[PDB]
Amino acid sequence: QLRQEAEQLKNQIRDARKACADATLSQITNNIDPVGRIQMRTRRTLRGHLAKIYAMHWGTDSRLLVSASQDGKLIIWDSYTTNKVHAIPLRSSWVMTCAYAPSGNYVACGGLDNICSIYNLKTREGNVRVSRELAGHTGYLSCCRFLDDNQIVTSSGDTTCALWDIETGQQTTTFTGHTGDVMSLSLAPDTRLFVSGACDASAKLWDVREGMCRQTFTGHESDINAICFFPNGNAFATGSDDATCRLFDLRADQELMTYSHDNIICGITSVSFSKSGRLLLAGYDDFNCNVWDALKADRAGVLAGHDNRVSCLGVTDDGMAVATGSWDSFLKIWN
Amino acid sequence: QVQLQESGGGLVQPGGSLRLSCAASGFTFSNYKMNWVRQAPGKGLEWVSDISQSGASISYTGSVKGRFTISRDNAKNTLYLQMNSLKPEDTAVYYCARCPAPFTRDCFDVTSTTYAYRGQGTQVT
Amino acid sequence: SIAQARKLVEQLKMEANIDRIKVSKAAADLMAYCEAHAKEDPLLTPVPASENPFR
Amino acid sequence: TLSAEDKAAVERSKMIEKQLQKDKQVYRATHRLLLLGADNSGKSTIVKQMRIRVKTSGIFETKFQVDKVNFHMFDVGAQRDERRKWIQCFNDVTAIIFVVDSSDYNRLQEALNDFKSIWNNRWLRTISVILFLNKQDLLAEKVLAGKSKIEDYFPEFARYTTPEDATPEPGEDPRVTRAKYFIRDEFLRISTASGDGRHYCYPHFTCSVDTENARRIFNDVTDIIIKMNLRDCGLF
Amino acid sequence: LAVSGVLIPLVYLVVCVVGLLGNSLVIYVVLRHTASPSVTNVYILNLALADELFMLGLPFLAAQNALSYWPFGSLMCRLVMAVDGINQFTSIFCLTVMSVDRYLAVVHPTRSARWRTAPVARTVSAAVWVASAVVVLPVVVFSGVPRGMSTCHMQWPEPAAAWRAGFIIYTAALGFFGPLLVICLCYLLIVVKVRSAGRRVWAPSCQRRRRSERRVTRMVVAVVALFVLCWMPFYVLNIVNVVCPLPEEPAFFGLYFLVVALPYANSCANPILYGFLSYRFKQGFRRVL
Repeated sequence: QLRQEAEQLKNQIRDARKACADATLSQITNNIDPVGRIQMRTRRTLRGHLAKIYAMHWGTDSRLLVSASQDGKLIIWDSYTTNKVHAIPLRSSWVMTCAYAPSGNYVACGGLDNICSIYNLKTREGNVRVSRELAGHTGYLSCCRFLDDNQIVTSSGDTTCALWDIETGQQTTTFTGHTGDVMSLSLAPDTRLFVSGACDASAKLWDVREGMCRQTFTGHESDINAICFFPNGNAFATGSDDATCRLFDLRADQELMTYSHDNIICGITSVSFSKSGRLLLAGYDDFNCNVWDALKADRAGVLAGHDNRVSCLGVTDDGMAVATGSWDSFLKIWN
Repeated sequence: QVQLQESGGGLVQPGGSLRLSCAASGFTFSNYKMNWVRQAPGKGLEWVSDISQSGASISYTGSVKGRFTISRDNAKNTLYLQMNSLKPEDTAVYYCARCPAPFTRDCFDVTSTTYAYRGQGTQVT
Repeated sequence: SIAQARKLVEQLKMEANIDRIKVSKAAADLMAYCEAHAKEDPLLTPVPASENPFR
Repeated sequence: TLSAEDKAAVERSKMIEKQLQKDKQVYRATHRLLLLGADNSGKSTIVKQMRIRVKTSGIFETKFQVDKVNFHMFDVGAQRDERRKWIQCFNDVTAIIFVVDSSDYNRLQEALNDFKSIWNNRWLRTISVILFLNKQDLLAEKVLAGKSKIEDYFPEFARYTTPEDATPEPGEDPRVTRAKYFIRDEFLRISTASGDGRHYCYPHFTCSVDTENARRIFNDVTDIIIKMNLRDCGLF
Repeated sequence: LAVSGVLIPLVYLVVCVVGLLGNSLVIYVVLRHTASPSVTNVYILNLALADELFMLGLPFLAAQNALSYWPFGSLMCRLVMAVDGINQFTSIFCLTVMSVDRYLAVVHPTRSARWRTAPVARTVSAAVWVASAVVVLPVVVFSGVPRGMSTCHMQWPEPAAAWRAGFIIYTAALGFFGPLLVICLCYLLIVVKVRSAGRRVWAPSCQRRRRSERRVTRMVVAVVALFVLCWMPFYVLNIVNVVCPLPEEPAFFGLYFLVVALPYANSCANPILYGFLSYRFKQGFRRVL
């Protein structure tokens, strides 16, 4: 039947990618000088969480950040004075992700419950209240990011993604091309395309307005846990449980560089790029985080000091500091 | 891309013998735990046997314990399953599952209906 | 059950007509983008505490 | 010195910290458990009989109180068959109450496999598991009927004897007791194959209508509490 | 004297070093490679500091026993004695506080969790140090220094024997009766609670709950036996020497050296008991090795 057609199409795609492959990223970029040893110091230490922190997100002002822990509380941290700005109590304690609006007026959250809760931080009474509840998914929400003050994309464990309108509250665009549970997604700088990785050992690119899959990169051998976009909007790095990070390019449609080590046999939990994209940070299950060279594939630095599994990483817009959240209910700012 | 191709099934009279072979591609065969499961017509997915990376830990289900034998070939990266003394109730489609996380021993989601690291299966009668 | 296979082969046909480029061009573009904003990266290039609010 | 805005921010942070401590008091006073089991395991019966909202809800919570101690049991709702990802969220739970049908000989072995996924998990390796062998009356009726034989699914049952520490209930057939203890030992071998002291199993026989099970769970939790207080003080 | 006067002090130093070594090791595991900051960690740090301060004074006793006079002076003698007393009382009070904290954590977890924090632990440690100062310094500032030619002793008022017996009874009481009574009460309540819980929850699959409780039972028995054999005979010998002057005998010198080193033996064994034998350090050492 058509299974042979799918097989021959995949073979043709693989042959085309092999023909378009001239040289690896490590061979062409071998003439440059390495960065060297990166030694980042802890500037601020955030304490106060109860359960294990699962995700965080930085703001556009590079001052305030949002932290989400499984105790049922969203905490707004000040990166400068370490002061708590807002404490939003959640109806469901088993949350897994959080999102900060670009304007700083709304904050989204979700988790095992198939409901994305958006809270308004600019209420006329100075407090925070439930502003919107988006329901309709049939799986746990893994990650969500804001595109504007009226629309938001969400990835759920039902192998589908949905673009919700804050004003209306219904699914405007649905993506069902994935096979496994979508674990994370990253938005492009122009908010036109976004890559999302699922538990099917493959990631897919989707359009916000077109609502169709553009390209698919398998690359890995296990479930992809996190994914982050390159600052230029043309590449993206993915981390999986096989202890190997892989950089793919949307324009090249092939794998660029693989970051791995022999002594590393632990999966990747979160990845993020700096402002320039030269350094790639990745949290591992070995209670430590590693910053590799995106152009040389060498271990540039180790941000050790966490007493539990590293859960989330976050780089500011200006790349002046990096927040690391682990299951020890503490956030650490490194610079 | 992860790919599992199973072969060796066919029409066999009750009491014969078979040698199923599963070839893996797209990942390191020696660094993952393998499992063989079965699905009967009208019934759900049933686990048959499991074998670890080095082949030291091998386990079978109580229904086929003592009759089937599973083995690995890291040089050829092939999973072999010799089935002796076939029974009429053993007529089922056999599938090969691979552990999601490497260097682990928990076979999670190996019996799930939708699993990416599992081949299309072969007909065995 | 064949509708999923039809959707899969349709997606494969749609992705097969993508205008792909060589890896050398993307590598050069990434290298240029990384070397252009090298000074603008506080993590890549350390800066004194006089301008760092995290002092 | 700090400005007025800085003082206001410090006061707000102090109020938020006080609220967080007030919430942490209740969070520490309340215990959390995770209920798991198959479709025919009878989880709906255990969720009910609690003597103390959307259609696509993926998590259900049941709050009850035993001996002035609050327990919140969480059950998986509208979720797919894949569980290797979201179950990692339950790494900090007090206990996992896993239900197993005692009469369903077909899926029993399958349940055993599932039990392995709960025991040999790299994230659930330090979490206690309370085994509920539900539907004991159905098992007794099926054993008294004699239509189905356990040897057709488990041959080692033909070479199994009653343990010495067995406690037969008053008014129970010997075959039912033999099958019950055989299933118990089959679960205990799989549990102790990788226990190594860091975690233990809590076998409990559950019938159709039992109101004391929760209380038993309480005792179990109590034991867990001790097993979490002796390893910190340095005595175990 | 005989050759023993040279063998007892030197080996002392070695033993001291060993103790120090042990302490130094746990110092690392309490300062550089700690598992998680908690009340138990602060108590272990305070106990290790007290043991270090108590063991660093043993070279002074060894030098005093080796030579026939004290060349360091009466001021240094007073300082060393005050520092001994303070370290000794601080170690005893820290053991008592550790026992009380273990009792509160095992028996009443939710009730004790209201105040079982690091600042409260530091406040309790400061109060322990203040109480040790209040019970040591006023006692040492009242007694004079009977030198003769050069020695380290304490001068009592005109009722020399009466005041000496009173001081002996006071120190024996405040060092043995109260703390060991609290130790025994807390350990007995913990053992009763553990036995009741084990009998209640589930018998069969507990893998010989006898063995599950035997660890705590042996730990309690060892702690109590070491505390007894290290503290009781010292005060017993002191009181029987006060009420009955012992005749001149070379074996009595060795007996006196042994009963004085027994507290030091306890101070050296405390890092071994409250340290590596714990679950935290035993599971954290495997992260590096």
